[PDB]
Amino acid sequence: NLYFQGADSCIQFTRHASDVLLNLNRLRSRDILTDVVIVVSREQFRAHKTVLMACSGLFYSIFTDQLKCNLSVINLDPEINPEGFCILLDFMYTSRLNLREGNIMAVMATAMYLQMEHVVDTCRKFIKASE
Ligand SMILES: Nc1ncnc(Nc2ccccc2)n1
Repeated sequence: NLYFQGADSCIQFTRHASDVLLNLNRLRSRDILTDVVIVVSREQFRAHKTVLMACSGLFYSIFTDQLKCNLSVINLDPEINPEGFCILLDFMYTSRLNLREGNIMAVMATAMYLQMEHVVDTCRKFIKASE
């Protein structure tokens, strides 16, 4: 699965980016090279800082701060919904957002807190649709 693109007809691999995420998610599943624990409502989630900061303005802020980037444990606001966070973390590693009637408000609040603008805009659009 490859194709050509641009002024220099460079070869692009269609599945490369998704294959990288698949492999990063496999690392996460096996706890390989995870370098941070996120604590949400007394539940712990192991992850890779680079993936978190690639997806979230809040994590980008934290992990580019000279002081804060040395923490191996990051606590979130205790009002954040841990399912909401799990849904968003899974999205970071898969591109798949498991949005449902019963979780959309929690997901949207969590995505606001995490500064995940495209997810927030998507939640808003689904909410507007059901008004
Ligand atoms: N997480 C994960 N799982 C499986 N394989 C890899 N990387 C890899 C292994 C062999 C050849 C090419 C890539 N990463």
